[PDB]
Amino acid sequence: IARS
Amino acid sequence: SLLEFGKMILEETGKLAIPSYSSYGCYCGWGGKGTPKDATDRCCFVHDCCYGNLPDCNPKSDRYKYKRVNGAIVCEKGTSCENRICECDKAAAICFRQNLNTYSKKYMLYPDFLCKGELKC
Repeated sequence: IARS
Repeated sequence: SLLEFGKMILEETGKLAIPSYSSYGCYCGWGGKGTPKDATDRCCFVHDCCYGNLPDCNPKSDRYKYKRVNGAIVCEKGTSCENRICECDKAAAICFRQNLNTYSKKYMLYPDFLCKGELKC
């Protein structure tokens, strides 16, 4: 999972 | 959750969240500094701020439910965190759709060092  | 946001992005734009919006500009997927590169990147800036409004929620993993009422996204009632995460995601997906016209592939894999300066939410 990549952030935001 | 991130996977749900990704599905929402694909539904709205026809682009796969990865790789179209996972490394775009300064704020889309991993990013916290710089002047957003364009309107799409500003969608991510605002989305990051929106998640920032929920320090005691876990937007990347917590799942929410939503439906479509003739195209329109309608966030269904879950926990307070889920509702707020869904509203953030819905706004970003709509924003991506609104700015597809200026989306530029040159901002994919945008280098970190070109993103400097802190912009207040």
